[PDB]
Amino acid sequence: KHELPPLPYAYNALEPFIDAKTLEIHHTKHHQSYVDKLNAALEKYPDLQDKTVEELIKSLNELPEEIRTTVRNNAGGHFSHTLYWNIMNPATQEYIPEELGNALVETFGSIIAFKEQFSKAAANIFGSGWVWLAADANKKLKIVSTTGQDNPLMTGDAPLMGIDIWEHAYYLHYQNRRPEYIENWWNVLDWKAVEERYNALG
Amino acid sequence: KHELPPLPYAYNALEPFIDAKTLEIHHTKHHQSYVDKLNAALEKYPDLQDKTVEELIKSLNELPEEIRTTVRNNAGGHFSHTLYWNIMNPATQEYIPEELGNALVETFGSIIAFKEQFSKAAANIFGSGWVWLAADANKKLKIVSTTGQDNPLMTGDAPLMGIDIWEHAYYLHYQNRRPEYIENWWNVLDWKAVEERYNALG
Ligand SMILES: [Mn+2]
Ligand SMILES: [Mn+2]
Repeated sequence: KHELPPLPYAYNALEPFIDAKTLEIHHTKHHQSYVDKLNAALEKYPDLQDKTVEELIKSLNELPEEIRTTVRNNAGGHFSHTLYWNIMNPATQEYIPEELGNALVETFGSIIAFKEQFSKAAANIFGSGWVWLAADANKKLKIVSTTGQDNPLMTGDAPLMGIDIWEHAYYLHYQNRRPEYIENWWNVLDWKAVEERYNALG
Repeated sequence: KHELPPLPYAYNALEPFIDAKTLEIHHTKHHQSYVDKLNAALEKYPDLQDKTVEELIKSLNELPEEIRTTVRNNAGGHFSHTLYWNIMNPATQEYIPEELGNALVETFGSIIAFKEQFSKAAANIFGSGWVWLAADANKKLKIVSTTGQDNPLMTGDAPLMGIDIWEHAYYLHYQNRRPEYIENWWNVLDWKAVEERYNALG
């Protein structure tokens, strides 16, 4: 009963920053698999089908042991990819909303300093994982590195943006040149969507 | 002082099972990086510069905390890739030497049962990792799954063979179709090399 949403844009809409073939496989193979695996697990325990993926992630320890790992990885995967697609947009004029821009400046010193810290954390991921910008219960911002499809919901924070550092996110166009992928990704980040998330925390 | 070993074969020698471009990048970029990073980690510790990769892995808990993780990952990476190249060869008629064949049959029931259990473990890796055939001190065999560049040396076992399940190992030719890469990899496995290692355990 969870469904894979259509992308908010065509599979070739993030060219040349992300290649169409990748965006299509990433969505229709990798993300689809997380949804299908999550659904298979939840079909065994159908009262969980009524939970949001966020509720599942935040209550892993309460789920049946049989499916706990499958749910961590696949709800985590579903959540994380959903956010990734929704914070990207066909390459658009740089405009960082005031509230978010000011908070980044206050926290990291400048926008450039934030981008540098974030880029460096992403370049330093070992194996498969993610780098996030997250806000804690009091809206303080941090950069978080995670493994697998783990995400900041698990540590009680609100993810605002994340970059996928799994090799499938970049290998077809960039191969081992992960820094090139990271640098290019900034061109499709939708600051307005990141701002919407931050703003909602009120 | 740690050096990248040459491949025992041409970059196109495992075609069509492993693509030349992959073998070239996998070796000259990924494996090279593990060597360069291990060397960089050891630069400040001339006493450690004399240790084998194997000695480093077997002693990680005794290494300086400053470098421990980097040594685990990069010594592990150097060890793991060295073994991977050396247990592959241009595809030839499958001949499994008697001693190893017999041990596989005694342990798993049949060669095909072993190949099934091994392939299943490889298909089930979440994120970046390896699957190994390993022997204990008594030449008892087991299949081991690891994360990152971890390897059976770390649990006091002798790795005989391992398949790289990091996405960089297969994404250019197979993309998300990891099972296709796994199935194909059997065609380039050098059972003579695996048997050499097993035989050495005496
Ligand atoms: Mn992904
Ligand atoms: Mn590798």
